[PDB]
Amino acid sequence: IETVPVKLKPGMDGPKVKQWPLTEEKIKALVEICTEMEKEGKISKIGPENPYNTPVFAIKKKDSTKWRKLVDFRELNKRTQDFWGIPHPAGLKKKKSVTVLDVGDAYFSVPLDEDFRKYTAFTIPSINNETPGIRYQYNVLPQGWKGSPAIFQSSMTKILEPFKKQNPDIVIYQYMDDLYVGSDLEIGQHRTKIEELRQHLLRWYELHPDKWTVQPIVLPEKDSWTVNDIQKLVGKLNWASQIYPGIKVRQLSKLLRGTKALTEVIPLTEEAELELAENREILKEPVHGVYYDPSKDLIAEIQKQGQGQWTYQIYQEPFKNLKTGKYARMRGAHTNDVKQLTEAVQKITTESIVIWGKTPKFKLPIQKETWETWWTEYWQATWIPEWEFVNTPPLVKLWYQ
Amino acid sequence: MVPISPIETVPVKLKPGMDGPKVKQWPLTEEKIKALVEICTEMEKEGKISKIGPENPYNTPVFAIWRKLVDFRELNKRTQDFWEVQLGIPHPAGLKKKKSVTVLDVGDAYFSVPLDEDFRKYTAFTIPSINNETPGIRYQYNVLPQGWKGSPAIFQSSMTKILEPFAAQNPDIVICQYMDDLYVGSDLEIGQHRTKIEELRQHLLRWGLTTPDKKHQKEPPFLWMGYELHPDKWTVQPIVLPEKDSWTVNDIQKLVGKLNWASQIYPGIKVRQLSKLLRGTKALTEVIPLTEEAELELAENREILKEPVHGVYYDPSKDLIAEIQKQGQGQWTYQIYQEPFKNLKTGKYARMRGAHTNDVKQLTEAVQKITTESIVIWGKTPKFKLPIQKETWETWWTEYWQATWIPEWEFVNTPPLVKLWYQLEKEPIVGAETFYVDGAANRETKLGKAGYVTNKGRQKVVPLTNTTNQKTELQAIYLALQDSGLEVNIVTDSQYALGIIQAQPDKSESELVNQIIEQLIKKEKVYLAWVPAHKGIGGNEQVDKLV
Ligand SMILES: *CC(=O)N(C)c1cc(Oc2ccccc2OCCn2ccc(=O)[nH]c2=O)c(C)c2cc(C#N)ccc12
Repeated sequence: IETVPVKLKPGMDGPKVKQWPLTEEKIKALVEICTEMEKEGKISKIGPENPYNTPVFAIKKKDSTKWRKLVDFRELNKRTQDFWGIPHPAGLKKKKSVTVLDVGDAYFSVPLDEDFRKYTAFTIPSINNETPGIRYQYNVLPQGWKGSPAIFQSSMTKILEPFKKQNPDIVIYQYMDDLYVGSDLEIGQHRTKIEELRQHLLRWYELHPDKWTVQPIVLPEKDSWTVNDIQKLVGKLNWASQIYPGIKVRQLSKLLRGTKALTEVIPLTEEAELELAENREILKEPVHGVYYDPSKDLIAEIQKQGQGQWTYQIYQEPFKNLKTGKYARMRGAHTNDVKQLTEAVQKITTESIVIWGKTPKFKLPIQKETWETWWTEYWQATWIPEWEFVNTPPLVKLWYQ
Repeated sequence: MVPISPIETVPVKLKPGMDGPKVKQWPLTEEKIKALVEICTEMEKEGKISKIGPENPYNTPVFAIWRKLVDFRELNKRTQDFWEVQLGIPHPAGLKKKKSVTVLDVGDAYFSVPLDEDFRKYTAFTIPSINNETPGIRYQYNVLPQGWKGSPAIFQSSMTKILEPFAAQNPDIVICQYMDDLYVGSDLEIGQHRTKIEELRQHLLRWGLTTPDKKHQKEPPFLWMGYELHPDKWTVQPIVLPEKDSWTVNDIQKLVGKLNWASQIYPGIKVRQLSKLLRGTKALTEVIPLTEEAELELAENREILKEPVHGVYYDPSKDLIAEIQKQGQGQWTYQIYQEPFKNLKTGKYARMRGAHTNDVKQLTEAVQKITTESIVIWGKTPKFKLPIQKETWETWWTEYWQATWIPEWEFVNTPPLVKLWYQLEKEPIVGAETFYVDGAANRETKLGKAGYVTNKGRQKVVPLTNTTNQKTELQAIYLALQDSGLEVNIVTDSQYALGIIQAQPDKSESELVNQIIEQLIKKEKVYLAWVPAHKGIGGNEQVDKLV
């Protein structure tokens, strides 16, 4: 009911990001949505004296046919002054179950600072560039802007005070327009508790981190090794020696002495079995000196393994993985690589939000033009992370398979 | 007098920390001074400007060419940024045919849009006195001056706000603003159309804006931005390729400009060689001889541009189709249409700069470009016709290490067909000879060696001059492909060669890579395995090639 003064970082002007082309149905959807928002005072039309712009598009969330308006506030978010903070709940990732709730509508009840509104300007584009577009700016806290959860944090504490006083065993975290509620109850009790919390918030996504663990490096167990099997084993052990110090391959490379056929069976000497067993024991231990630094970026690498399987690693320093995983879920994307990749990016970003409370920087195995052409067609999340593109096939792919 | 509705003024500011202009007025001739005095007296009588006192410290130079021309370049440098009047040029193929298209001249409204009063003081200018024996006449603008940075955007936004209720209450017509002209199209009967035109003239007159009753100057065919717009079709303005005994750089840039411009409706335009002659020149007057490939390409262009071709307008009730053909040397051409033999538009795509490539990647990129262009012009993705088999694409994207996707498409049998030229095995081949390859080079003398040893006792080492490590590794793989049967296993330690081959190129800048590709095409089965170097893996002989 009272505006809090907000401004940008020193020396930085507002965002001026080109609006990318939209299909006709997304444009019409945005016209309906923005007309309804203008009737509710949430947004207002602006004149040509506003030079700033932030891209907008439209999506369709899970289990819903209604269109939703998505604003890409990444540039404004990095150009907005730092707000201050709350330490990340390290116990949220340890909880048995976590549920994500969209609390974005609550931001629209708090007005936005007068002098800052011009920086939230966005454009509904026109087909064939016939008009300069329908221009709007926000009058309330917009969804996707980092200042919205920071400004609303006091009100959110006031609303969640009775529930947090009633259940001290439930962990509550907030990130952007999402509320993460972790507990250890049964799925039915968890759903009834989620309905209890949503009806609690009304009058004012099943996720199980316990079923997730870090993935160790495994070596094959065979009774007969071919030359090719041993060559691949030596390669993988040599790659793992960059992570684990004491990895030793000379006794296994001894067996490859001579120019033999790739399919020829080679029996393992006793020294080679001992070396391989020592390597297994070394791989069973965690990596030495692995810590998280909140001042550094999180980097996520994804590899396409084929047959709908994807691998990923989150790290800050090379060979110091903070998280590894394998997303093989099949959900209506059996014939679309890009949809699978987009879903994997969203899942990895969610896990990174749960663990560290921020989003990672992705390295995507895809050409820039394909990704930038198609990723908004399958995006369902409120936030958007940063990404770069790798054009050279990494050799380590099969070593994560 | 009927009361005129006031036009809402746009608040304008200067750039932060800057101040208004203060430019010295040029001395003018007595004749020019008298002319500017008459013109400015008439304009003051009309209300465009107003006289000001000596308190205004700002000044903008004024000229006469009479005609008054104020040079606002300094005030433009000091004026805030505005939202663009346009985010792009409309394309004729996106226009929807109309029974009637009328043109209204709203130029007289340009001077009827008021200027923000707090900003008027920055538009001050001075008419010099005769013999400079009296103080010059001081004026300031009350409306949007021609040449000022914010006049087009404020004028367009004001006109849009004025036209919004008329366009809303008349959804059966189409109103388009372009500079100082309005275009009103409709499928209504000609009488009803002219009627609603009169209604628009009245609605505009309620703000005091005057549309001329005079028969307009613009009429079919509309000539606009190098385009001809007809009632039922569109094309580019006539493209004439000049006959030149010798061609300079600006003649080749004019020719590649005419060909790029003509390529949006004339199918099959190629610009590879002619634009290849402009490589790293940076000399506008330099004369460059024509290669024979440029002559054949230019002859094909003259054959394509011999008689006029037209495009049709967009009909949203029909499907949108885009067909692609490969032209060779990284060139691709495409046609977008809704009815066969009646193109909406055409175009081309040239492969990006790269060391290695294949046809499938280029077809993919072309599909992405056509998709983006089509969403711009028509707001939807077209159905594609591609010269590639379904099984080919499925094999490619299922085995490709990158994620890739092409939207809805169907196979069209139009050679040359995009195909996969080789496919490496997933497992070692039983019964095939195993070639352990290696190569090495000296960094100073550039002397190297490349070779292989096989499980059957076959061996080869070749000495090389003026080579590198990477070159010797590729050369080793090439030698293994040369001297092996139709099925072969190949063991290397070169992460570089594996990085190249795993990208699956069918063409390269390096002749050695192209030779390796030609060898791979001839084989039946090739399995490429990688091992770490210097790890004592026997067979992999670093010493044989470092001698
Ligand atoms: C307004 C605008 O942005 N442009 C690019 C523009 C459009 C024109 O055509 C037009 C205006 C209003 C409604 C419909 C159409 O075109 C539909 C197709 N069509 C074109 C020509 C015709 O005779 N009949 C048709 O059905 C025109 C004509 C322009 C002309 C000029 C000029 N000079 C500039 C811009 C436009």
